[PDB]
Amino acid sequence: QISVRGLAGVENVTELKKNFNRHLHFTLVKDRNVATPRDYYFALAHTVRDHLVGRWIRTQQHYYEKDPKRIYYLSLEFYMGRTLQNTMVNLALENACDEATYQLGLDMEELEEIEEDAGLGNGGLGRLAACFLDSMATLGLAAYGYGIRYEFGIFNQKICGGWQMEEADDWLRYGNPWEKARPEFTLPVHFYGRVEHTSQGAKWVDTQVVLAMPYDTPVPGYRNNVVNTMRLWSAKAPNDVGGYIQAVLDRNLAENISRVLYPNDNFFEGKELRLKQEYFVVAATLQDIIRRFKSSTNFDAFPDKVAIQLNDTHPSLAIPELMRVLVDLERLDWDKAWEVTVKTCAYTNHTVIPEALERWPVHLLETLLPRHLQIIYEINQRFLNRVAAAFPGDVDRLRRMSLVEEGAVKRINMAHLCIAGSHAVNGVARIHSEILKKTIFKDFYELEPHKFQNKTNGITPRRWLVLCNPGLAEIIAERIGEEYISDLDQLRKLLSYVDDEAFIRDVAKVKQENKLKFAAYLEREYKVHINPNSLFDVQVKRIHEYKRQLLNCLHVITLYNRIKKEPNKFVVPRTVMIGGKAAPGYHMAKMIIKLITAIGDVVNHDPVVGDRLRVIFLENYRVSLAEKVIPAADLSEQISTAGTEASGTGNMKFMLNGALTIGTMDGANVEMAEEAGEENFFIFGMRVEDVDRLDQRGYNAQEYYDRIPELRQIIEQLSSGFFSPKQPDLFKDIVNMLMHHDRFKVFADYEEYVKCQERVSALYKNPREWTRMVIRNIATSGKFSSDRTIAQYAREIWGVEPSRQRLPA
Amino acid sequence: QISVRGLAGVENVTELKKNFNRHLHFTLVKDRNVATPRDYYFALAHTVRDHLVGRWIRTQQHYYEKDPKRIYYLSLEFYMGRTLQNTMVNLALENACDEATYQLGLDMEELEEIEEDAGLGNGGLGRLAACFLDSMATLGLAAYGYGIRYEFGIFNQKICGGWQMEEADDWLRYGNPWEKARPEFTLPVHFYGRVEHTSQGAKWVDTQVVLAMPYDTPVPGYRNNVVNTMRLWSAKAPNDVGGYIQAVLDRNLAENISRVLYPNDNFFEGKELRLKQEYFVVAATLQDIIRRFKSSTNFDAFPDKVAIQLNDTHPSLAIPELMRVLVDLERLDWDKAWEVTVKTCAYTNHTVIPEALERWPVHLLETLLPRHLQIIYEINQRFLNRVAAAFPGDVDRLRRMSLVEEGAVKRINMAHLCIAGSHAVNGVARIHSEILKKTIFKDFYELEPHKFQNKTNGITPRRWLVLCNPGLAEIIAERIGEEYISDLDQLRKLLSYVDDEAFIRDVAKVKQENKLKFAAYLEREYKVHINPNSLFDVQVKRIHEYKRQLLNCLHVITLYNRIKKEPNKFVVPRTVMIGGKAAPGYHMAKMIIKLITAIGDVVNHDPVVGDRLRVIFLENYRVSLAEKVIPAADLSEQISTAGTEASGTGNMKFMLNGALTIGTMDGANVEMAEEAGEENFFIFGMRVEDVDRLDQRGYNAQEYYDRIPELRQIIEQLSSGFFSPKQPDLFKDIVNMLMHHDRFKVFADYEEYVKCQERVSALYKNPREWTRMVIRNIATSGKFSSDRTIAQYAREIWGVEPSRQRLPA
Ligand SMILES: O=C(NC(=O)c1ccc([N+](=O)[O-])cc1)N[C@@H]1O[C@H](CO)[C@@H](O)[C@H](O)[C@H]1O
Ligand SMILES: O=C(NC(=O)c1ccc([N+](=O)[O-])cc1)N[C@@H]1O[C@H](CO)[C@@H](O)[C@H](O)[C@H]1O
Ligand SMILES: O=C(NC(=O)c1ccc([N+](=O)[O-])cc1)N[C@@H]1O[C@H](CO)[C@@H](O)[C@H](O)[C@H]1O
Ligand SMILES: O=C(NC(=O)c1ccc([N+](=O)[O-])cc1)N[C@@H]1O[C@H](CO)[C@@H](O)[C@H](O)[C@H]1O
Ligand SMILES: *Cc1c(COP(=O)(O)O)cnc(C)c1O
Ligand SMILES: *Cc1c(COP(=O)(O)O)cnc(C)c1O
Repeated sequence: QISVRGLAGVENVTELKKNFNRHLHFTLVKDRNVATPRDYYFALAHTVRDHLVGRWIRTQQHYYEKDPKRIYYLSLEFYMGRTLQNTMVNLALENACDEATYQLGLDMEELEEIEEDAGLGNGGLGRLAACFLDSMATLGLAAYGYGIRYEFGIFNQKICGGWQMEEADDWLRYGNPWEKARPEFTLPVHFYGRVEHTSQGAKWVDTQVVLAMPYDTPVPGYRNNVVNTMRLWSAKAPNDVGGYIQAVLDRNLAENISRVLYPNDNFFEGKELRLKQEYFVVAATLQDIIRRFKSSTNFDAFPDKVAIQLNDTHPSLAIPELMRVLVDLERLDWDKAWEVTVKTCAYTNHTVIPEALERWPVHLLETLLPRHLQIIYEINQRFLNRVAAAFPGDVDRLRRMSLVEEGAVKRINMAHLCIAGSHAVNGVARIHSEILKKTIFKDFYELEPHKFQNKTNGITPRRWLVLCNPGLAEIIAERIGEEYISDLDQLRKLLSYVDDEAFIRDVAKVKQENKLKFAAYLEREYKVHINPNSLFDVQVKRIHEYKRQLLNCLHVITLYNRIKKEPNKFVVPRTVMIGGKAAPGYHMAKMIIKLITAIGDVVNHDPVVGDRLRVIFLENYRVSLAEKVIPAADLSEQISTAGTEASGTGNMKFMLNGALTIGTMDGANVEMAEEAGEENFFIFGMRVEDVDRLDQRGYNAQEYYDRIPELRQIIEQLSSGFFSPKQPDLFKDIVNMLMHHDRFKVFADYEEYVKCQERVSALYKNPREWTRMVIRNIATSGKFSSDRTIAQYAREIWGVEPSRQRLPA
Repeated sequence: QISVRGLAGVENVTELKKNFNRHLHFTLVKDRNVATPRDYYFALAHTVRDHLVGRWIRTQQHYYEKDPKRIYYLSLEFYMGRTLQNTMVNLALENACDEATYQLGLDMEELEEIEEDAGLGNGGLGRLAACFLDSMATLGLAAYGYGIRYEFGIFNQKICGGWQMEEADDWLRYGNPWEKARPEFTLPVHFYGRVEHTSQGAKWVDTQVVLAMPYDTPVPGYRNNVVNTMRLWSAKAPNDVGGYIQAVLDRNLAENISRVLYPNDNFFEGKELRLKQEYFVVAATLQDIIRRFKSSTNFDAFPDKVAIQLNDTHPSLAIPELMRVLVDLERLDWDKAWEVTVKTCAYTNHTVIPEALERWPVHLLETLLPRHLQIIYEINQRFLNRVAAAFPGDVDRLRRMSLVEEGAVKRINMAHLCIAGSHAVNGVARIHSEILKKTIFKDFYELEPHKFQNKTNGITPRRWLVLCNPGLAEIIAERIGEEYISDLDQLRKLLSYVDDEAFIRDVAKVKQENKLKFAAYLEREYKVHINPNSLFDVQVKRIHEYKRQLLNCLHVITLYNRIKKEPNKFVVPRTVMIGGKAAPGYHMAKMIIKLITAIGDVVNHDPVVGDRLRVIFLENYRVSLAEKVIPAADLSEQISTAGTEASGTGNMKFMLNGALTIGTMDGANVEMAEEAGEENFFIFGMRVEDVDRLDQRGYNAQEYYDRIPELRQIIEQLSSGFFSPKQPDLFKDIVNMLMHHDRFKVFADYEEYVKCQERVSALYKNPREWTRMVIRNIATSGKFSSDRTIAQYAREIWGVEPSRQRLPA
C-alpha cells in the first residue's frame, strides 16, 4: 500500500502465507476453526522470526571470522516495547506481511496489538539503551546489549478513583517468541563468603552460588542484514519431607534476583536485592566477555578488543569485578590490571540530582561482596594519592573526591568510582555535560580534563518515525527519497519545501489523520470522545516534581478560570493530555496524578466549557502508547526547571513527528532550538543562570502568590476543596509544598509560561503558518538521530568505525 | 535394522533428514559447526513431534463430532519417563529415524539419553497411571489424564559415603518440547474464605484465588493414529517500593502449589500444601470437564457422558466438589446431585497399610475449604442414616463407618468418603481385593456388595517390551508375528516352542546380549566391572520395610558367610543388584540403603570371594533405568510379606522380559504363578493365613534367632560392627527393629527364602532348563498387559466399549 513499507511480491507473499499456515498447524497445534486471535499473532511472529535466523547466524559467524573490537553496553534497563512491527520494518517485510495476512482474512494491525511490551525499563535511560541497540546494528558495530531478564517489568498502571494502582507486568505469561535460551552458557555468580589472604594473593571463599542463564534476543539493523544480540541473564538456583519440601521451595529466594525491575526512578534506595541484581549482571557479563575474548594470554590487548559502556552507575561494579578477575584469577599485577580496566571502561551520567545518585552503605558491600569492598578501598587509596600529588595541601578536595563518604553510615559513591575507573565520562546533552564540569564533577574535571566528554542523546528514526508514523515518512520519501531513514540529516532538504503549497497540505493532512486515529483509539479502548479539531496539548513522561507536570496543571486551571470569567469569548479549543507512571513510593508524584484526574472531573463536566477544553490523563503510558500518541500531538510540553532534565528524549520524538515545542532552555531543548532556530520554538522561563541567582537570594513562593491575582485564585481553589468537594483538604500537601518547599520553583516560571502558551494559541489560529513552522522543525531534527549519537560514541570513545555496508543474503 | 521397529523407506528418511535440518536451523538457531549434543536431541524431538500434530488435531476433532462418553483419569502422579522413543515406537518411525540420524552422522541412542525423565510420580501408583494412558489411547477410548505439572518431580538420588542424598529434579530446565500451554483454558481456583447462608442456598465468599493454567502433552496410541491428551495444571498468581517489590515476590507463595511432588510414599502427612495441591487439581479439572460437557442443561445425562476415575484418595475432593458445583452453582436438589455424583465417580485403592491412608484433620479442611467440610458432614449424616436403617442398633458399626473419626483431633477418612460417593471401588489384584472385603472395608462390603470389584494391574507391552527389549520382541515376532504387541495373550503361542532348540538358543542369546549391554553401561556411567556370566539377582523398587529389601540383605550375608566358611567349594556366581529411592523422612529406609552399600564394601573387596559374589546398589532408580536393568535380569525379587503388596507391577515387567521370579504369595505374584504354573515359579514363605496365625499368638523374633545358627551369626556381625568398623553401633537401629519391633516378620520367612534361593542356583546350573522355564513365563504373561486391565475398567466400570479400529491418516 505504502512504498516505504517495502515490496509485496507474489513469491514472497505466497511463501509468507504458507509458512504462516505451517506454524499455525505444527507450532500452535491449531486449525482455522479453533484458532484464537493470540494464536494468529504467534503464527505471524514465528513466520517473521524465521527470516531473522539466517542473518543472525551469519552475523555472529562474521564477527568470529573478522574478530572486530566488541562493544558491550551494560544496562539494568532495556525499554524495548514490542518487537513484531520493528522487525518487519528492518527486514522490509511490512507490506508483504500485510498483504499475506490480508489474503488469509486477517487484520495485521489487530494482531500487533496482542504482543506484550517488553517493558524492562523505567523511562528515558532504559529507552536510550533500546534506541542505541537499533543504531549500533544499523551502523554495523559488533555490539552486544547485556542486562537482566526480569520476569516482571515496569508495573501496569491502573487508574482507580483517580488514583494510580500498580499491577504486576507478567509479560512472559504467554511466552516470548523472540528469545532463545542458551543453556550452554550458564555461568556461576558468587555472593557473601569471606576473603582469605594466602601466600599467593587473596581468595574469595565460602560463597553462595547463583547460576546465570542467558536468553538471547535478535537486534536487526535497518535493511543491512546485520542482526546483533541482546543477552539477558536469568537467575537459577544450583540443583544441590518438611525439610526436603522447604529446601525445594527456598530455591525461589535465589531466583528472586531476576524477578522484578525496581520502579524507583526518582530516589535511590540502598536495597540488598537491587545490589544483588547489579552484581549479578556484571559478574555473568564479564565472564562471558572474557570467554569470548579468549575464544577469539596477554590482557594488554584486552582494551583493543573490548569496550564496556556503563549506562549510569548501576553496573559500576564492573570496575572492581574486572580488577578482581585480573588480579585474583589471572594473576596480573595491580598497575597493569588497572591500566587495562580504565582503558576498557566508559561511564555515562544521566542526572545531577543528588537523591538519584547511588551511594551504597559500606556494611552492605562488606557482607555481600567483601572482596570488592577491599578492591574499592585500594582504588580509593591510590586515586587520592594522585589527587594529593596534584593539589598538595588541599585537604578539603581529598574529602570531596574520595570514593568513600564519611558520616552517619559510611557509603561508597559509585559515581566517583566510575570516574576514577573509566577513560571517558560523558553527559547526555551539551548543557548537562557543561554543568557536570562546573558543579558535581568539577574537582574530577580539574584533575583529568581529557576524560570528560559530551554525547547528546538521540532516538532511532525507525521506531520513532517509519514505524509509528508511516504516513509522514511516506510524504517525506515521495519528495526526497528513502535515504534519510538511515541518514536523518537529509531531512534538511525539506527546508526547500516550506513554501510548497502541496507539501504544506500533506503535512497537515497526515497530522489530522493521526489525531482522528488517536481520537478513535481513545473511545474504543477507553471511554470518552475528544474534539479532533482541538489543539492536542501533550505531556507524557514519568511523573516527577522536576519535570513539572504541576506547572502544566496551573495553566490548565488558569485556562478554565478564564473561560468561566468570560464564557462567551472565543478561545482556541484544546485537549490537554498528561500521562506517565509514578514510582510506587513517590507520594507527591501520586498526588499529582490525583490532581490531574480531579481537574478533569471538573473541567470535562462543566456545561459552560463545552468542548473548548478537555483534560485527559493517559493511563499506562509505555512505549506502545508513545508510538500512538506522539504522532498525534500538536504541542509538546518539555517544561522542566532549567538545569534538572539532563537531556530528555521524548522531546526529540515529538519534534520528529510534527509537533511544535513549548519548553525551557533545559537539556536537549537548547540544542533543538539551536538547530531549528529560536523563532521556531516556544521558549520561556528562567535559564540556568536565573535559577542560580534565585537560589542565591532565596526562593520565596509567597512573593509570586501576592503579586499574581490569577495564581492566588488557583491556590485558593486548591486549598478550599474546589477540586475535591467531598475531601476539602485532599490537596493540602501540594499547596504546602508549592508555598513553602518547592525545590523546582513552579511559581517562578508561571507568568512567562502562561504568556508563552497564549502565543502558541495565536499561531494555531493560522493553520498555514503553524504548519510552516512544523516543517522547519521536522527539517532540522536530523541531529537527534541516535545514529549520529552512536557514531560519536564509536569514534570518540570506543575507537571503532561505523559501517553502512550491508552483508550477504 | 530390526523389522519390529518399522520400515525405513527412502522418501520417509529423506523427509526426516530435511525436517531435522530445518529445526536445527530455524528452531535451534544453530548449524552443524556449533551444535551441541542437546541441540541435536531437540532437533530430533521436534521432527518426531511434527508427526503427532495432524493425528492429535484429528483425534480431538473426532471426539467432538462423535461425542463419546469421556473418561477422566485423575491422579496426583504420572510417572511418564522419557517420551522420544515411545513416540517413535507408537508411530512406527523408529527405524526411519535411526537411519535418518545415522545418515547425518549421529547416534540416535546417544541423543535419547539426553532427554530428562518426566518423573512426576513416586513408583507403582504413578507408573500405573502412565501405562493406563498408553493402553487407553491404544484401545481408542476418549480418555484424558488430569494432574499437576510439578516443576520438580521425584528427587534425583545421589549416594554419598553410602548414604542417600536428595537433589532437586529440575526437569524443565532446558525446556519440554512435548508440552503445549493452553492459556485460553486458564481457570480460577478458590481457597479459604467463608460460607454465607442466604435465602437461596449457601455461598462461598471472601476467597483467595489462584489460577490454573493447563499444559497438554500428547499420548499416542499404538499405530492406530489415535492421540489422546494428558492435561497438567500449573499454578499462577492473579495479576491483581519495598511494599511493591515484596508484593511481586510474594506471588511465589501462590505458585508454590505446583512446585514439587511430595515424595512420601510410606506415611501420609497432613501437610497444608499437599491438601492445596489435591484441591487445585480437582477444582480445575471438574470445571474443564463441565465446560466440555456443556460444549458438546440437564445433568441427568452427565453420568452417561462422563466417567471420573480416582487414582487412590488423593483426588477424593472431586466428590464434594462435584456436589458443591451441582448444588451451589447449578442449583440441583441434593438427592439428584448425589445420584449424579455416585454414578460418575469410581475409586481405586492401592494399599491396606494404615499409615498410608489419608485422614485429614478437620481444622485444616475447616480453614482451607469451609464449604467442602459442610458438604462432607452432610454426606456423612445421610450415609450413616442408611447404615442405621440396614443394621438397626449396631452402634459400633456406625462409629466404624463414619467418614468422621473422633479422638485427639477429628479427622475425615478419605477412603470412607470415596466408597460412599462412588458406584465402584476396586482393588488392584485378586488377593488384595479379597482382603479389602474381609478386613478394612468389610462393613462397607456388607452394606453395598455390588460396589466392590477387582481389576488386576497390568503394564503396557509397548514401553515394557518393544521399547526396552527390541531383541526379545523381534525373536518373538519372527515366530508368531507382530499382532501380540496389542494383543499380548497371543504370547501363549510360544508354548509350542518350549522344545524348539532354535528358539531356546535365541531366548538365551537375547538375555546374554542385554546383560553385556548393561554390564557395560555400569562401567561407563558408574565405576565397576561385573561378571556378565553371573546370575543377575535384581530387586528394584522404592525402599520400604514391607517390601523387605532387608530379607534380601540377610540372604546376601548368608551367601558371603558360606563362601568364607568353605572358600574352595563351587557356588553359582551372582551379581546382586538392589536399587530404589527412600522417602526423605523415612529413617529406617535410609538405614537400609546404608546397610546395602556397607555390605557391598565388604563383599566386593574380599579376595577370597573373587567375582563369585558382587553386591551393587543401583543409584537413582527411575523409569529410564528400569528400561535398562529389567531386560538384563535373570532373577526378579518380589518378596514382600504376604498381604502387604497390593499388587506390584515391577513383577510383571520382569516376567515379560525373561527373568524367573522368586517371591511370596502376595499381590499379583499369586496370579502370575497361577498363569505360568507354580512349578515354573519360585514360591516361598508364609501365606496370608500363616501371617494371621502368627499375629494371633504373637510374633517373637528371638525364637528364630535362637533356633537358626546362620541367622544368629548375621545378627552378631551387624551388632559387632563387622560391616561398619569405624562405627560399631551404626546399625543398632536395624538390629533392634528386627529383634523387637518388626511388623513385617523378616525372620519368619528367612529359612524358606534361603532354601528357595538354593533351588534357584540349582536350576541356573542347567542353562537349557532355566531357559525353558523362562519361555513358559514369557508365554503366559499375556494377562498382565494393561490393555486387558483397561478393557475390564471400560466394560465393568466406565460403561464403554474398547476399539481396535485405527483412524484416518
Ligand atoms: O510450546 C509449544 N509447543 C508446541 O508447539 C507443541 C506442538 C506439537 C505437539 N505435539 O504433541 O504434537 C506438542 C507441543 N510451542 C510454543 O508456542 C509458543 C506460542 O505460540 C511459541 O512462542 C514458542 O516458540 C513455541 O515453541
Ligand atoms: O531515566 C532516567 N533515569 C532513570 O530511569 C533512573 C533509574 C534508577 C534510579 N535510581 O535511583 O535507582 C534513578 C533514575 N534518566 C533519564 O535518562 C535519559 C536518557 O539519557 C535522559 O535524557 C533524562 O534527562 C534522564 O532523566
Ligand atoms: O525458545 C526458542 N526460541 C527460538 O527457537 C528462536 C528462533 C529464532 C530466533 N530469531 O531471532 O531468529 C529467536 C528465537 N525455541 C525453543 O527451543 C526449545 C529447545 O530446542 C524447544 O523445545 C522449543 O519448542 C522451541 O520453541
Ligand atoms: O505406589 C503406591 N503408592 C504411592 O506411591 C503412595 C503415594 C502417596 C502416599 N501418601 O501417603 O501420601 C502413599 C503411597 N502404591 C502402589 O501402587 C501400585 C499400582 O497399583 C501397586 O501395584 C503397589 O502394590 C502399591 O504399593
Ligand atoms: C521516550 C520515552 C520516555 C522519555 O521521555 P522524556 O520526556 O525524555 O522523559 C519515557 N517513557 C517512554 C515510554 C518513552 O517512549
Ligand atoms: C514399575 C516401577 C515401579 C513399581 O515397582 P514395584 O516393584 O511394583 O513396587 C516403581 N518404580 C519404577 C521406576 C517403575 O518402573
